Amino acid sequence: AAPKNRRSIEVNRCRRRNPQKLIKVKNNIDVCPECGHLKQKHILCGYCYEKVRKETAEIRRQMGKQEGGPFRAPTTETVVLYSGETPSEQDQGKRIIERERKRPSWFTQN
Amino acid sequence: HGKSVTWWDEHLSEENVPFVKQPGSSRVGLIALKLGMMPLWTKDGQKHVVTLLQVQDCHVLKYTPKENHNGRMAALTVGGKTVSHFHKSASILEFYQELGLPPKQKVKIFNVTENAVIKPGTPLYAAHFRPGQYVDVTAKTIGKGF
Amino acid sequence: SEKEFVEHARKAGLVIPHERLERPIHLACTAGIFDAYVPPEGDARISSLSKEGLAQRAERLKKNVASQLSIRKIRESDPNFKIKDFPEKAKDIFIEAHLCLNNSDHDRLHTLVTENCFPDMVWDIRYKTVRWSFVESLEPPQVVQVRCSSLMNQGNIYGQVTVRMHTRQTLAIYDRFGRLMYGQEDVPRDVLEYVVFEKHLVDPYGSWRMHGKIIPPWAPPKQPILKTVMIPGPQLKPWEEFEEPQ
Amino acid sequence: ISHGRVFRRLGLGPESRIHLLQNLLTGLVRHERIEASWARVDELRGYAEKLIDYGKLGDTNERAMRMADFWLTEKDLIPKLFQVLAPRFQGQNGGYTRMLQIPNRNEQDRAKMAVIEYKGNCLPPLPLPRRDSNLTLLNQLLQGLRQDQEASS
Amino acid sequence: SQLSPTELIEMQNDLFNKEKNRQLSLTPRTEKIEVKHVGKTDPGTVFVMNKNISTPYSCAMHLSEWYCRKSILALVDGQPWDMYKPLTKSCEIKFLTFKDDDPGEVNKAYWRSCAMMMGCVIERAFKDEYVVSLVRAPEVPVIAGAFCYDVVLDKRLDEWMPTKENLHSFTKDARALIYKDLPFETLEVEAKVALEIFQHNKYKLDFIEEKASQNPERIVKLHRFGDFIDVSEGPLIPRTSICFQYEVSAVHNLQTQSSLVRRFQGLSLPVHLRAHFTIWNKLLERSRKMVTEDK
Amino acid sequence: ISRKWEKKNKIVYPPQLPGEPRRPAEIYHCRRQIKYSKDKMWYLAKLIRGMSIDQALAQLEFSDKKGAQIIKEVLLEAQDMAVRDHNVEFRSNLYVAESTSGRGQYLKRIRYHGRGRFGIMEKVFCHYFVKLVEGPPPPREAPKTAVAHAREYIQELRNRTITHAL
Ligand SMILES: [Mg+2]
Ligand SMILES: [Mg+2]
Ligand SMILES: [Mg+2]
Ligand SMILES: [Mg+2]
Ligand SMILES: [Mg+2]
Ligand SMILES: [Zn+2]
Repeated sequence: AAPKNRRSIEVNRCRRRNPQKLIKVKNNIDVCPECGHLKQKHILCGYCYEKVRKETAEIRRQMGKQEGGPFRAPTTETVVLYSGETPSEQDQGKRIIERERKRPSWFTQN
Repeated sequence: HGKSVTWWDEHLSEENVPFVKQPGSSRVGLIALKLGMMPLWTKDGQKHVVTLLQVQDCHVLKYTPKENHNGRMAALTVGGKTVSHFHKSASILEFYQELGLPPKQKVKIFNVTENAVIKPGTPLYAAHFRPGQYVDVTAKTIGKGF
Repeated sequence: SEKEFVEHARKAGLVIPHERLERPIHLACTAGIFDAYVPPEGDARISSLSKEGLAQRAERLKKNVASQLSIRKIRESDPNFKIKDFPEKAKDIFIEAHLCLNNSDHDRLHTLVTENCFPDMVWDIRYKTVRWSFVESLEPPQVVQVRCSSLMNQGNIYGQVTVRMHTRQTLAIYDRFGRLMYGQEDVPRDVLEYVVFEKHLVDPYGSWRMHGKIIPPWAPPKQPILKTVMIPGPQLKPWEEFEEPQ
Repeated sequence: ISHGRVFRRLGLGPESRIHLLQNLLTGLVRHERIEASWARVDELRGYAEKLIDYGKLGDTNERAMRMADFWLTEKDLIPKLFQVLAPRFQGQNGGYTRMLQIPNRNEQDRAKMAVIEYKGNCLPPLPLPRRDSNLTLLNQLLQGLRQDQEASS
Repeated sequence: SQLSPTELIEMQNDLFNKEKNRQLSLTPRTEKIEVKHVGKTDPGTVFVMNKNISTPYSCAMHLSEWYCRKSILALVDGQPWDMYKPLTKSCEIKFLTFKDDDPGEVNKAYWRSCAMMMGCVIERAFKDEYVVSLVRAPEVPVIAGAFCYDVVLDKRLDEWMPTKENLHSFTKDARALIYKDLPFETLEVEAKVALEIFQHNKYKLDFIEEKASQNPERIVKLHRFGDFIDVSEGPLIPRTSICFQYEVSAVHNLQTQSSLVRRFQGLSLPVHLRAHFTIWNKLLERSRKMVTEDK
Repeated sequence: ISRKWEKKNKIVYPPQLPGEPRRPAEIYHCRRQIKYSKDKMWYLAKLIRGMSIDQALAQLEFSDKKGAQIIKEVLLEAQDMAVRDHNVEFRSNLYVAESTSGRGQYLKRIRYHGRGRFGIMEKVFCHYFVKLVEGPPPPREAPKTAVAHAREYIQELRNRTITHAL
């Protein structure tokens, strides 16, 4: 179908400035207690998850460095230690992931 | 003041969440829960189908007089099954706090003659209906959308 | 349909066009100051004594060898030059340059101060409004020292006279929105400067110009600003942890 | 009408949906923590929960062996499951996995993201939403009520 | 003496502005003090404040409005200060909200703030023909259900007991006090000046004597919001509008051989930590009971 | 083209006499030739009108539009301009007084349809303008109460005169 008359700018303003087509405000914005950045209340902090993701990428790269095959997987459990740490007696019998940087404040020993 | 939104489970800690968790007259009708369907058989051999309506929590809530509601018959307010305190509205919890009962799901109005009035806050049971009678059933049907 | 945008402005400097100038750039004044005068550290206490400081400045005037050689070079290049009448001209050039800075007239300031001096006194202050007044001079100015160097590429001689002045000034800097920013108008604050002046000697016109401004290393700090200032810390990428030095 | 439907439409059909969720489950078993779209991870959570229950049935169970053979498409992960994941999950009944909502992707799609992981993995912990401490005002005021209730019994 | 309630408030207001102008004239020049930020979120930030003019609220305005809305107390070294109390020396600063793992000082400051607020309600909610003598704000910790203020009332008033309508009237003009926005101001006042401020109220003069006995410099802390001047040791909250829910729960009698005091007890909850209606009613049911802790 | 928003920052007012109220700062900033669309840009400009700069950046952080990042960068650089080049202490004490979007220079292309036909395809470029004023944000106007409506309508009746009278 073809339009019969040109829509005027008054009707166009009424259509395009109507509150259902406007961007609604978000009231769930909160400050992160750890880093002081911004996050939503039901969503993890992007800054903290970027830290966790980069450390996870470093761990995964260094454990892929130790194993030279794509089809070889560990039979036993994996533990990770940083510089200046030794494997515990309960951690023996598990494969060892050594990293040169110091252990983070957020990451515990366990 | 750009006040942020809040709920009941925001500021509560794990030690306190289970602490918080711990001839021409007409009769009064009921609010029940449709459980399911069953077969039934009669002594002449025929088979009918019965729908199961379970009353769980039925209480009369408030009484509206004859001259203030319709001018012919008074109004009795009946609530349904019991729901949570935290997801209802402030005025609803205030009026149920004055009434004395936990929050109900659905609230309905019954047209009742003045000789059948019931004092508010009174529970009701399925023995309100006797075996062998005819009833009218009102509900929101199965919504099939657009 | 086939049409594209133009005018993407960029500044690209290369060695070849800067070498291929048919006419070299002529600098009317040199860039750096040749030697920085180191004053005795008790000059805040000798300045309150009349006969000690004047005679001691005169003794450093008359006992220096290279300074007197440069002064002899200045009289030999240009006659009718006097050391004694020079501090009056230096004080008048200082007063007129600061008054032209008050009036925001740039052509008279081009005649007075030099190319190295001009952006340092224009760059931050031009978007602001200032009112400067000269009220007193507690001590008459001292010609501290005179230097020259002969650039043999063209035979150019630049005569620099470092002059010390103890000056009473009333300085106010106003914001472009009109509000007061730096200092009051009615306070006669005592200040000391070691201003180096310069004159090109080969130039037949060769106006006496203000070259540089020297503050003593032990000088008192300037008056505090009215506006409150935050210095933020280092911006941190996520896989870098903060370290606190001691 | 979508009444009583628990499986959402994904991929190019039911077979493509099963194959994509198989790929996601293989990646989750191999790496113990993966991020994807919210709906795919939400569908993946039930498969990852029942895969641990099938691994609990033992190495000698033929039905579980063929289930793991089909679902774990990389063949090294079946000994990895039966000798890592099943012995590690013994006590708890259904608390195998964690699902969290990641913020939107920095690509132009702005899709809604979720991360899925197993308990006890050898990875740095995610920034979990921590509750308020018990020294907070409302918690202390409610501990006062708890103390008066304990004093009333 | 013959002093109307308008003229007496005018008298403490005039003397407070005089003493404030004396402290303003005590600092002739603006001096730059270097404050380090030792907060966990933003370390290494260097602030350059004015001596005895700039406040930690003005410090937080340099960072963000998030710190201005959330921050309630400020630790300079190991001692908490008010958010509007001016800084004195070059130091290090940290901010505490309700949200932090150790919010105890903030909870105490909020608690004493509501005690002073209820004092403001009571000392203006009665007739001029009777006399209202405010005693003090006894510090019971947050584990109790209600904050309490001790009031000495008239000798002919001791018979009747205030009812639910009176308590909701106290709640109503308390919320009217919340609705208008008044900052909290803190000033260090010499003991004889505090005696001149408090004038007739002998319990207040005794409280100033007791608090100045513990300090060798004979100083006390005076806090002012709106037009009421009240004494409280330690810090308070910055703003009036931090309170969301306020209620004057219950009153109680306490008799000594020399005096009969009324203990006014109430419950409040902030904008940050507002609770559900049911939780608020349970806490209000708790707060009706007696609270007895002085030492 | 026209460039006046950049020129508006060069206006120097005369100094204020003592005793006068302190004049608030006004910071004019703009960014030209943004790839985003004019009306879609206008929606984001309408979102942040009258809000303070911190909550404006808070909303534009989590807005999913492409121009949200552009206005976020513009607001940060405008705040940076305000904190150094102007004498604005309390960098969080700014609000967005005026934010609007104009249209830039458009490029024409051919959009092919079929049956040998074609349509002209308009490459859309837009400008963004922002004005930051030092001071607290103005309070949002409440709707008129029934007392206010009664006051105006009784005043309207009291302003009645007898028409075509003498
Ligand atoms: Mg439906
Ligand atoms: Mg699809
Ligand atoms: Mg063709
Ligand atoms: Mg056309
Ligand atoms: Mg077109
Ligand atoms: Zn974070």
